[PDB]
Amino acid sequence: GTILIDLSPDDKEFQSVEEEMQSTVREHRDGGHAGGIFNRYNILKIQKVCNKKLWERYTHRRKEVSEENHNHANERMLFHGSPFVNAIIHKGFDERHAYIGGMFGAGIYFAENSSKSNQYVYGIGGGTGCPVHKDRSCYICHRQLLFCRVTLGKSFLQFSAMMAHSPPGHHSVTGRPSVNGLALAEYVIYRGEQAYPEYLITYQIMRPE
Ligand SMILES: CC(C)Oc1ccc(-c2nc3ccccc3c(=O)[nH]2)cc1
Ligand SMILES: [Zn+2]
Repeated sequence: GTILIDLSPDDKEFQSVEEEMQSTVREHRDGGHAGGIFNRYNILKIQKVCNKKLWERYTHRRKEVSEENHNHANERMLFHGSPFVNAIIHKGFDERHAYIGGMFGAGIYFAENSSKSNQYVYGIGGGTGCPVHKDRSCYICHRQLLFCRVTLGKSFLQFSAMMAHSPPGHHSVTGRPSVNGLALAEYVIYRGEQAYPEYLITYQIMRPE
């Protein structure tokens, strides 16, 4: 029951999502190995993901978390990159979309930095890059990221150089960077119902001039 609605580039909603995508690019400690070498994107399309059942699944869980946390869902908008983007938008997040080997355990991982999520669009470590050219830094092939509504609730703070259950008494984990002063936070949820894939963003990475 998913439909995708194209946003016009003239729409304020398109512009605000594009700005979050572009403004949260950073350099990565791998020199571009996983996600490619780029400072910005060419945004090709932004689509709203509409699914009544998945939205109601999300809001139901959000209310449960809010009620366990002094009426505070602690809702964020965060990026997610995955080879399973097309499954996620149709069936929702679940255990199959977890990063089993993630540093905060087997859960579903999200980033404040769009460029962090870009490292996972072709798999863990960028896999073998794009299917057409086998290039993790492909400037031709179209990539997709999700910009997701995520319920964190009470989040367990992990200081770090950067499914399972949430730590007891918590609804998520926050990976705070403790080495790279430019990195933004990363977050992990352990219930697929705590995220909704609100925007599907189609883009290319751009070769630096
Ligand atoms: C089958 C593999 C690719 O499952 C994964 C799917 C998504 C991710 C993923 N991990 C992240 C870790 C930190 C910050 C962001 C992400 C992310 O966007 N996706 C990891 C594994
Ligand atoms: Zn390619």
